[PDB]
Amino acid sequence: PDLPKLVKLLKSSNEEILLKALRALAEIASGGNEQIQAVIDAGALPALVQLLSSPNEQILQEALWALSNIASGGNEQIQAVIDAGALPALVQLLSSPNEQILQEALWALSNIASGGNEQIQAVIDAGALPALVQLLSSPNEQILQEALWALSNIASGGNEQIQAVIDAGALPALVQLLSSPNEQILQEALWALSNIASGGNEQKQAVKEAGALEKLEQLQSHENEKIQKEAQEALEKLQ
Repeated sequence: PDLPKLVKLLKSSNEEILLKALRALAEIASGGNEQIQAVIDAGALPALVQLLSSPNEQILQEALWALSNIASGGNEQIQAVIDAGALPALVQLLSSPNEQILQEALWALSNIASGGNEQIQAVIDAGALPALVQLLSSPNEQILQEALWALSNIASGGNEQIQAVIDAGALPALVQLLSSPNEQILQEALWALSNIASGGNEQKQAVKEAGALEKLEQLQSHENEKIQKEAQEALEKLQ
């Protein structure tokens, strides 16, 4: 196969040869879950990461594309990326001026964040809990959206898991963002809270402290039918 032979370029200096072998891994990365595993062993996980710290936008834009695909693999596959050193790197991209870089960089993070329990706990320990919370209060809606993926994903498991998001300070963050004239956010925010308020007596009470108690009550009389149902079902859970 041309898996390793293609990776060698990533290390090479020749730009023409590097770039040419910077998109390939991508097209192949998104060739199916089973294919995602082939890329890992191939030795592209680290190679791509190294590109994260590159000036050339064309290079980064690609590095994130290929990395994102692999990040959208299976539970085990995703772990491979976490055990490569792309965690303390991809996150750094979040704090970038370029819109494209931050855009793709976020996608890769969201894809990974959407892992299993053990996988999620790994992200929390890394220290990306608060770092994401701050993003919630950003002007660029594009970044704000993806920012919800991670948070939500993190609170998509056992009660304890959901706690990691509460301790960070998502309770209030969601309560504020909830008050937005945007429909994309009005739903996203809810998707998170609703998930956090789906635990036990300890998890529920934690939500009451937030403030959604109102945002959920007001939604009861919303235009959208689906949103009206989710709000009602979510409210009853609190009571």
